[PDB]
Amino acid sequence: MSDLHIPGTQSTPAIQGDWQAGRLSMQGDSYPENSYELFGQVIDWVERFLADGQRPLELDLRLLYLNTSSIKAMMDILDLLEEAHQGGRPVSLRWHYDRRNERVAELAEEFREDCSFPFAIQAHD
Amino acid sequence: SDLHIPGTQSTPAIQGDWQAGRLSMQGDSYPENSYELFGQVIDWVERFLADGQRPLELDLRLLYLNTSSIKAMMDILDLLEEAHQGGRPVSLRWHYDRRNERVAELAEEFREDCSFPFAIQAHD
Amino acid sequence: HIPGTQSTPAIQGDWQAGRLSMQGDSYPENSYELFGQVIDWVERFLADGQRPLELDLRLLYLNTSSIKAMMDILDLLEEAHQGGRPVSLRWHYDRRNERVAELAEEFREDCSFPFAIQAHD
Amino acid sequence: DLHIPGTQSTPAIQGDWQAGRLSMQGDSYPENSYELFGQVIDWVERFLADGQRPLELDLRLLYLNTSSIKAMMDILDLLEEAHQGGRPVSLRWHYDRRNERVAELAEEFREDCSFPFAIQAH
Amino acid sequence: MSRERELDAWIDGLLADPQFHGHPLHQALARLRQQSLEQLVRLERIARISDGFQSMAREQNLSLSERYHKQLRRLEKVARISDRYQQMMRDLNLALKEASIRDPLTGLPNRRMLLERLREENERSQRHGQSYVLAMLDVDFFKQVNDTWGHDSGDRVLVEIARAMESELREYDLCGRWGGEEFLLLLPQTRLQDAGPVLERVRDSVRTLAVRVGTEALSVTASVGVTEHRIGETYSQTVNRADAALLDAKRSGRDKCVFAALPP
Amino acid sequence: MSRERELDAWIDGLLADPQFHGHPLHQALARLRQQSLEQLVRLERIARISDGFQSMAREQNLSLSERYHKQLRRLEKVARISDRYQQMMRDLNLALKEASIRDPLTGLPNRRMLLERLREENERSQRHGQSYVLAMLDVDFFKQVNDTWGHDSGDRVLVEIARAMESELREYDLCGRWGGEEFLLLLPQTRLQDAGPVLERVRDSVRTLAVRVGTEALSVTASVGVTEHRIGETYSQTVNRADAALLDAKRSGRDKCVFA
Ligand SMILES: Nc1nc2c(ncn2[C@@H]2O[C@H](COP(=O)(O)CP(=O)(O)OP(=O)(O)O)[C@@H](O)[C@H]2O)c(=O)[nH]1
Ligand SMILES: [Mg+2]
Repeated sequence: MSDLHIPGTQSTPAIQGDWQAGRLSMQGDSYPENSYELFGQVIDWVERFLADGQRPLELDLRLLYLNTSSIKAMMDILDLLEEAHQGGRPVSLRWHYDRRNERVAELAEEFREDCSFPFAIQAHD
Repeated sequence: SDLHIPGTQSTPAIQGDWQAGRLSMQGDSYPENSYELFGQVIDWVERFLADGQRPLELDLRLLYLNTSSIKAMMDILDLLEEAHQGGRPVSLRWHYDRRNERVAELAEEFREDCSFPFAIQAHD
Repeated sequence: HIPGTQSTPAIQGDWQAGRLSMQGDSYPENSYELFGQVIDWVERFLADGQRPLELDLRLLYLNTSSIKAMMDILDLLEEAHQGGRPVSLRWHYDRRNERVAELAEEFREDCSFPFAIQAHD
Repeated sequence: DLHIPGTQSTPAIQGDWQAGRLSMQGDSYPENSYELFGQVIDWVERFLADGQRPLELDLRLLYLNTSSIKAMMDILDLLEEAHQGGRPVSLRWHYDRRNERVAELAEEFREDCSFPFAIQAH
Repeated sequence: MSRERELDAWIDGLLADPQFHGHPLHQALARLRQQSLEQLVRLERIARISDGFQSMAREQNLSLSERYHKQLRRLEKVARISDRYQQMMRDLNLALKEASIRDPLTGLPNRRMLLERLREENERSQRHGQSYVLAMLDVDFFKQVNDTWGHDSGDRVLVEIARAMESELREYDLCGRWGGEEFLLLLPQTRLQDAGPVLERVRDSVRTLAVRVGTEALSVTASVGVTEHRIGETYSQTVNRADAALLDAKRSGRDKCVFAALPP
Repeated sequence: MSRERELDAWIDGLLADPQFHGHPLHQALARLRQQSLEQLVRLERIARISDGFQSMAREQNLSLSERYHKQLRRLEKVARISDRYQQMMRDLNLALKEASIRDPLTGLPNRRMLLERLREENERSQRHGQSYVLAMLDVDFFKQVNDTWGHDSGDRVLVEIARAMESELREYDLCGRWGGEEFLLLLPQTRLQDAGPVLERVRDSVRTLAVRVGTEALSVTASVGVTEHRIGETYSQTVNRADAALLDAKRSGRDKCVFA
């Protein structure tokens, strides 16, 4: 069990994994030069959380631009969530976006396509 | 049996010259449907490598490449590497403007797994 | 007409055309149940009246039992050919897969009737 | 003593004269099944004919092609021959628990064996 | 198969027939028929086991194939999503560039563009020695256009002037909006002697324009001052000399085009 | 087997007894022996073909395994290369973004962009230790230009002053519109002695402007105050010193440049 706090930069997102809340939050643009160094600890945190009990896990995303391996990492995380959901664990995801950029919402729809857990695409209002 | 794809604003210009034995591509590559664009290129390359043994040369003047385009280029390169490992003479020349610094190291990544002649060339 | 599944081959016995055609993987669970008709169809045709019989095969994998049934059918074709009956077989295969072709030449070693092992792209 | 080292495609086999045990390990896709398993059958025959001391077989076999299954049935036949003649012989078959199907295949090997035939998870 | 059954049946009849019971070969045949049944069972068993092993291996291989296919998909999906992110980024960059370098009303290049290009052509002049010419054009009596027909009419007039000038320019020449009713022509890698004809065609283009505003068809003239870039001089001093030539055009009566040269 | 051996031998000895030849039980014994040999031959062949089939399958599975792991690495390589292309697209994006916070009238960086650079140069004044030169520049008697000629005109003078000052700067120098007729010039990693020439050139370029209004040509001049960043102070303090210098240049007439 651990709290994860990765400070954002201008090229990499801020990430906060709150173990008591059961919440993984991410904010910002994601152009990491070393994608594994950013996201490996995150995927590991999600795995540890899922293995340590059956409390729910909610992802709270305020992500902007994602480069290719960020996209790949987000799908890896979705895969873990889809497996936990198939097995009875309550998991869920909120994807916030500025309403004035509605292409973003279609991008999120693409991430949601193969997810069967609650996956809410939400404008800031 | 040539291949001619005219180069639009968002898709590259591609000429497969059959008896010259040369595949040439120029421009940005942001294709909306990457299959439609590169499937005929991959089929043309496959036809040429199967039809006999004349040598194949890629001559490229490419600019920005989105992700599906990078993938298709690697597919093409895999075809060339396979033909090279079976004795077929194949070669590639990657042309870039010297001003772009980073283009070269992109190309070098493209070439890391390539046993055949892969030339990266600054051209002003 | 036997519809193929993912583990069974698709089989078609054209009475008028005089053709037995077979396609796909053969891992049947109950090999007799599937191949006994085919053998019954084959011998019913051979006894019915001197029309030529052609086998059009593009099988992929054959398990042990399936190999045994294929040799039974080939035995029928051979005894027919020994009595003057015109019988032929052609085995197509993907060229990238040489291994099947020998295997087909293995099936052919005891056949004196037309046995053509044919490639395709 | 019989000792044949295992390959990528053939099993390691140890026929220990003193403890009186034949052991086999690995996959079995032999190119020349005769050349491989003839030595094994001959060793088993010579041991069974030499003098009433017991034979147990300790098999860690994985995949077996068709001629290998034939060779195994030959060997089991010789073991049941010895067993109905009062010779103490037996076998255990070791298999990975997570592979369901190796157990059922081993049982089918056991079905006409009257000597101790123990199939073993690990 | 037909024959093994036919034979076992014939043997059955033989073994049943009372005339054979007691013969030295009867009992032998019974024993051997039994032995053959056992050998047949052994053969079928062999096959069945073998079939079982191949089913196991197959199941494993189909599992691996399914993974492979998933991977393929994953790759195609990752690439697609990424492609779309990059298309959005591309559209954003295009709009921003458009806003920074193109003039909203006329579509022409703007001051920033011009200046930027003027810097890089001065550099080119330096190294390769190829100069450019500069023509600065100012609409005569535009204020009458605006006062008689409104500023929307003058705007249409400026659009038409832009279209006309761009139509008589070579493909690498640059016609920019320089001011409210001023335009800057940059002819790169061009000398005055070669500029003369192009410039005169540009001025014919503007002169013969007739912009319809309702019931009237407006015509205009432009003054223009033109210079050549003198090497060893900043692009701003070039612009200044073109501008002073424009001033002389304007003072000398309009619909005029004055060149500036250099007394040694 | 061994009982089967003994039975086959007994049977063969029976079959060799000519007294049974032709007997139906003799025929059936012979047919069963022959069928036994034939089944053994058939088995040898079946097993050989089947062995070959599963050898093929074994190699096909090993090939699919290799393909699967090469697929994993290919996805990682595609993503790596793509990320680098997108890094170039991002550098472009940030350039344009910063290039759109420009003074709408003159196209120069605005006050905000001036403050942002000022803070960035204050920090580099620490870590590398070379300070910057700051000049505050003001159009003389601009109010007269606006009163005489109009605001439109004044505005144009400012657009052309921006053109002229920008033309005389070196590569890393920065020219911004502080506000009104006031501009700020920033020369990073420079010190006053190197500054003088460039600042003379910038005043020249303002001086020799000849801005048309209709058929007349305007001449304008600029006063300018100059100083140096004294590290650790705030940009603000530095500005203030440049501003006091400029006020001194205006006190001593027009078209002047005092250092502080
Ligand atoms: N319709 C438009 N009018 C403009 C635009 N920009 C400026 N103008 C008007 O241009 C008018 C041009 O005035 P200038 O002194 O040239 C006056 P005039 O045309 O009479 O020029 P000269 O003949 O050259 O003396 C001026 O009143 C501007 O306000 C514009 O974008 N659209
Ligand atoms: Mg005018």
